[PDB]
Amino acid sequence: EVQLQQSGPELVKPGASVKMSCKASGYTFTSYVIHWVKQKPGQGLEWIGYIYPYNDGTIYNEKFKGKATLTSDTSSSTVYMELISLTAEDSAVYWCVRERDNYGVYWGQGTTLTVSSAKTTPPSVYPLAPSMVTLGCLVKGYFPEPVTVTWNSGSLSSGVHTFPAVLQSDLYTLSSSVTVTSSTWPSQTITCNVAHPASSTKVDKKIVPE
Amino acid sequence: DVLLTQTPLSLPVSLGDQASISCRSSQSIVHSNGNTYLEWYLQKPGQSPELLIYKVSNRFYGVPDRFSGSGSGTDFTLKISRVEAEDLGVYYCFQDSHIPYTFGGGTRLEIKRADAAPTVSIFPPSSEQLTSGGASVVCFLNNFYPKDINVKWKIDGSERQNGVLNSWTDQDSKDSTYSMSSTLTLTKDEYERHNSYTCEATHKTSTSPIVKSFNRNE
Repeated sequence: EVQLQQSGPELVKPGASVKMSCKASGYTFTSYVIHWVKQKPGQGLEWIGYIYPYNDGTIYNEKFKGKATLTSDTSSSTVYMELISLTAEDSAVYWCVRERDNYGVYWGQGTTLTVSSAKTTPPSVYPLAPSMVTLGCLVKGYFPEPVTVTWNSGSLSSGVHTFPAVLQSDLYTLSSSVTVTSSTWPSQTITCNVAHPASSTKVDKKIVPE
Repeated sequence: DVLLTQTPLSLPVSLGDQASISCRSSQSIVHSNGNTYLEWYLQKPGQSPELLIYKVSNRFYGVPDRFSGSGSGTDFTLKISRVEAEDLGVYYCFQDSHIPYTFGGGTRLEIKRADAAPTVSIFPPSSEQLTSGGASVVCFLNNFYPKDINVKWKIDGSERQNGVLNSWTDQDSKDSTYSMSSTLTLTKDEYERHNSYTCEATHKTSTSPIVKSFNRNE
């Protein structure tokens, strides 16, 4: 099966450069073009350009010329996009996309770039404890986005509401709720797992009756 | 460049009904090989776009047959014969006939369904947060419909606006409801100066609220 694995999210300061990667597997690497797409809130989807790993030829959206450079390494089956002279306008989710064939379309999982002078702050994670009972997890005061919230390491997935973060005093805060049968809590454990990539921190917060 | 303009910007549609989205190109997008490379994608929240239709009218394999595309000249149309709850999200047209390749602005399909009252849950500050010197009161208002609902807080029975931040999920792909969180942030000092904390949910249609309360002293 064809897969494209992108590099993880990055916090980068204005004026720096960054190189994001897209590792391809499951097909002859040099035979298909890879495109990059920018997805910035309030600006929809924008096509950036593509590279053909067969001959390293590139075509760019004029908007990104002198900003984005695509490269290819055949030995590692990896395509890179480098952005220079970074500004807040470059903050976005970036997708790499392989030319489509019959057995599916092939998008990477996305890389979230945040261009900011603010330093990384890990979240403080607090348990929200009191038929179907609702439990929660308050994920307070972190920077940058994103954070990854799950419950019972992802095996508890139905009845979950993880809300969009809101910015408050230059830090993000979100909460997550889970609804489970009383016959399973507290007799069985319920834990929210909060993973913040920029700080490489993961917290497991067990929800315990007050 | 080829500009792609989508109509409407948002499309509310009853479950089981039909839907139609249009996309107009600012110039011709017949590629020099005779084909018209206009595609339709559906993007669900957090996911990558999924291809639905390619070269105007060809359903991609794996795509449900309730989706179809048509058009000619500069007006292209996506039709959904019977909308299902899983079909909500943002639809985009996309052309790769001419460089630079371009996307439409997106059309958000919103499912219409029956009214649903929120399941409301209130949470006092955790001991952990109080030990750190902070005090957030969290109120979940989950799985309600329609999306417009207001939250008001009361401290000791008096309305409280200072320190309230609200957040809404995208429409749920299983039951077509919305959910919302409302977080009241106070200093621990102010939190310990008062006793009763009330989260109150009102629809814009009705004047009858749903309330959840707790008393710090208990």
